Amino acid sequence: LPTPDDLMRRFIVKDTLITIFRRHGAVEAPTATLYPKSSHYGPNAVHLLDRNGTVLQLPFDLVMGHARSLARIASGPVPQRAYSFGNIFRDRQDGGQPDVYGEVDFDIVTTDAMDLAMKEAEVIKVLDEIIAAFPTTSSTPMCFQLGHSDLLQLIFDFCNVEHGARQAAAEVLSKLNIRNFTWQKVRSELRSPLVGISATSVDELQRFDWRDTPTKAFTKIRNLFEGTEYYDKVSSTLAHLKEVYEYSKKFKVNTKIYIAPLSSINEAFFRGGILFSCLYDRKVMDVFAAGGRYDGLIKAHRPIGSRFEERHAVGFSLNWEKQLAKP
Repeated sequence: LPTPDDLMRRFIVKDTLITIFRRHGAVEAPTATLYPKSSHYGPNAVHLLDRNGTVLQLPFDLVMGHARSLARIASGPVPQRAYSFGNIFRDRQDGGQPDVYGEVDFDIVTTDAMDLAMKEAEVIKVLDEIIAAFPTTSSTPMCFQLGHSDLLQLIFDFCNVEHGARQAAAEVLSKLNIRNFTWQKVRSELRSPLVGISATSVDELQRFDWRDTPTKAFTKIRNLFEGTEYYDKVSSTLAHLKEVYEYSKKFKVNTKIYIAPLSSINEAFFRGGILFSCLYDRKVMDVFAAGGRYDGLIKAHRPIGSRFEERHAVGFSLNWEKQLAKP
């Protein structure tokens, strides 16, 4: 049972987020609700609170709130820089709050392919401004952790992890070093018959369980791949990450930026583009927000025999009610 102050604080937090988005040139896009699938292979629906009340059926593996953005992109044109409030449906009898849209999705959607890294850096800068605006995040140490879906897939190739086991492996690795989910628990879950990754493959993956500043991390990844076919296959990804880092320096991002090669949050959604998480940089880490580039999904689930204007999107999703209005 909340106090009136709790509701007022939630309102004020929402207004502050809206203000930060305004002052960065973004505009509001339709509010959306994600209705989860009822069977494993059944679709996930998204309801947009737009002119038509459009409902879109999404693939069975898109169970994460950021899927709402894909729905918007599938429904029609979207603004270049947009934010949209949303939630995931939970039954009222099971503690759902249907009139609280406690999540927000921020996305930059372009039609040109020439400045993808720049747009990703811009999204990171927006996240930097968000953390700067709130006492919960501005007084405690925070960090950004960057990776790339191509880098993760190449690591899986190097460690001889068979496909069809990589989704479960990415889901497990998305928990690494978060809320005391140490590498020992990661290994125990990866070797379990549910995931069934071999002991040698896990031992090889352990060589990528670290984070570092970009230059050192790039040399480390190269040295790990030296003498194998993956040394050359990785260059383009590393160059892209370097470009993102340089643009982030140009945009004067204050939060520290690490390269974490095993970054995996929502990798299925962001295949194959940059992945980034904004975390509380503490003894026990926790995730503040996550995002990445999801051109691949946009291209794959476009509305087939008709030619389409290729559209690129990078963005993040943040459970702002959980992180900013509960304290």
